[PDB]
Amino acid sequence: GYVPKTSLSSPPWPEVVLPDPVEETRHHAEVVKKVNEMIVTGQYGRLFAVVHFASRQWKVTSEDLILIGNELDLACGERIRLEKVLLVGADNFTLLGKPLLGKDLVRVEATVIEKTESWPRIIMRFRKRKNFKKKRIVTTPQTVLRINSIEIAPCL
Amino acid sequence: TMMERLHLFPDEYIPEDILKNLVEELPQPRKIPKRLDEYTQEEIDAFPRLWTPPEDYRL
Amino acid sequence: NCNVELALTSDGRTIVCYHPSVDIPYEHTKPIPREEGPMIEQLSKMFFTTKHRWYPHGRYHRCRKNLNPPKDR
Amino acid sequence: FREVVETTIIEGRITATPKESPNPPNPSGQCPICRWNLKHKYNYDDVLLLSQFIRPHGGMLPRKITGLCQEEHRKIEECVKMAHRAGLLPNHRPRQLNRYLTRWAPGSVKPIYKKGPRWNRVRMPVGSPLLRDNVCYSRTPWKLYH
Amino acid sequence: SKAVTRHRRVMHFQRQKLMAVTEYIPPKPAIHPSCLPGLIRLLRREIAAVFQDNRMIAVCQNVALSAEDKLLMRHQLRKHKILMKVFPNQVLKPFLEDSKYQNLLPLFVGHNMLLVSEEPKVKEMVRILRTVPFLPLLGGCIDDTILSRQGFINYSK
RNA sequence: CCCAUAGUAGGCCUAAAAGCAGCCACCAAUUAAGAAAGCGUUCAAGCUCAACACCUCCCAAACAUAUA
RNA sequence: UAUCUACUUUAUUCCUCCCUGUACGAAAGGACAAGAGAAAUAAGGCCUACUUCACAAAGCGCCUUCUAAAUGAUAUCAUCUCAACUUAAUACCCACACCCAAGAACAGGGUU
Ligand SMILES: [Zn+2]
Repeated sequence: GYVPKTSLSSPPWPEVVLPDPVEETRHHAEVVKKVNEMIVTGQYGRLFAVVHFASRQWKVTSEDLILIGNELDLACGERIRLEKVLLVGADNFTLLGKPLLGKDLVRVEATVIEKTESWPRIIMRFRKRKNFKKKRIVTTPQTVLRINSIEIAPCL
Repeated sequence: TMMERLHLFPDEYIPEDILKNLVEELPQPRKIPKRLDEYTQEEIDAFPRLWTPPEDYRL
Repeated sequence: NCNVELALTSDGRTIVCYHPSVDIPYEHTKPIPREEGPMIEQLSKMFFTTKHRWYPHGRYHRCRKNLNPPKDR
Repeated sequence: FREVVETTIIEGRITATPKESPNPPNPSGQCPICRWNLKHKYNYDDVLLLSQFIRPHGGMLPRKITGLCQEEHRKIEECVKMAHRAGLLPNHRPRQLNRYLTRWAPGSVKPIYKKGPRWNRVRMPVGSPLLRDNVCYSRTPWKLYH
Repeated sequence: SKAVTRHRRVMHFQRQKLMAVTEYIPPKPAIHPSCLPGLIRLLRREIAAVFQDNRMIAVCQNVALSAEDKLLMRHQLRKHKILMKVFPNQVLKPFLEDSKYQNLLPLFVGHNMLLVSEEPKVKEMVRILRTVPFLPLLGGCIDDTILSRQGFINYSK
């Protein structure tokens, strides 16, 4: 049970003790309460939000633009509530979900700017001495969204 | 160019025009071992001495 | 540098992290104090780059360089 | 121990012989190493043990005196070599390139003038295979050959 | 390449992976086991009959004589009824402890020569042991009383 | 590491070949040294073993300590 | 009839004498090292002589060339120790035009 102070006796990594969950959940409760006061009193500037739209996550803030490589099945100019927010932070605090934030807590709202297609892209196949040469020209449809607002609710 | 960014000096002596630019002293990767000389009294006293030498041995 | 405050919420679905900025203390601060080959050599030694960066390029490379590149932000 | 004092009168005098420390945490062993839970818990670093188990001129005591088992007597032998050549024992002299973990004597190692191909490369031995059975606090094991 | 070759043939890599995976793993012990915790009866009878044979015993230091020298000393000791006896001391210590020889225990170690007899003629062994300048007459015991060397001189005189 | 007497220079044939050129017995003394295990001599003499008594120019660079 | 790569100024040996026919060995035999010579080759130069020869280039000519001892443990003797120790490159080079010992061109040196 006892090993004296020796090079391979103690671990090289520094010893750390995790606090027992009683005062830790007290600390968690006061931190969540105080962040809730910062939300309800407007102690945030502008907010950023990692948002899982079509198949990929975007670091979305207000007032900005996103390009999406598919038809969205919407005419231009309609607004959108992007569900699947999965991180929302400000200058002083963040709120990240497991794996998502609730729909009562974050409202991220976007507008459909434009419905274009991509530039003509080249798909060319070539195997040598086998006379193998094929060429295809693709243009993938795209929609550009204007994120309008990322507002937050004091429900914690 | 990366190799020309780096400056090597063989001794403790560094020119003054480079000592005015440093910011962080990186930690040495290897844990330096220490000899009998750098042991204090409390360190060797805190270490328990392990065995019976025979009373009659010449060394 | 390490000082933030983490907290799982009550039902345990979101993680609330709190992180104010650490301001630099006043006591941790200082007061404000108040030919052609040799040219390439001097510029190389002054900017800690090789000599090869400083020789000019021909007209073909000077013409392909974009003069009004797309600017973001 | 005892000392042979000569001046011509020559005599042998016993002086200042230690004993066990007051408690071993795991008694009923055969060797002090097995008795202090140091079976696989030392290195070339710790010259406390290695300072205990040696003569004042860098040599070791025989196993019949210290009572060590064969395995860790050989381990202490190699650790004496590794600690002497690393410069960790400066007061145990008979009467400059920095090293550590030197298995072989630095005076009798031939340079690898022709290291082989990728499948037959002549590696540089680092550390010792006697200390192979140490406690592994590293995620990846010791590389004894570099 | 045939399947039976003069040199060792290189295995297909999947087979070598089999020979590596299936390799014999010997059981590691939890604690290493090295760190875990008619002639003699004849000698007993013979030296026992010797012990209740003699009345006084003298002992010597005889390995320091030549073969011819041991032959001569055997010759001048043959005219007496005395017998000589050497035997290992690790069995002589049970003999000394068995014969309640408490004061003879720290006497019989190393190379020693026993001179069992029943009547005094140690005088001429003193005479012939001044003829060589070594081999002292070691201490003995007459009828459970320790004889020192000055006691040997007094007992001789 | 020690330690090495004696029946005997075992008989037979062999100039003699003695434990050691070869055949056969391989008994026996003190407490114990084999009629003999390797040098060694024409042969001997000497020496060791056991046992008695103490027991074309190499070729990534490198790194054994931080938790699969 | 050379297009592209690559490239075009990085001191030995023999013989003779001395040491010495010393040490060594016991006689026969017989040193090294260092030094002095006489040669030869190679490299680097040079024209005073000789020779081909003549405002100079040459050679047959000349000059210069600098692993080992104790001590010692593991294995208290011992042990050279994949035991610890201790001891036994300089130089060279570097700020128009006319003639040239400089040179294919360009360059380079001199022009008081
Ligand atoms: Zn043990």
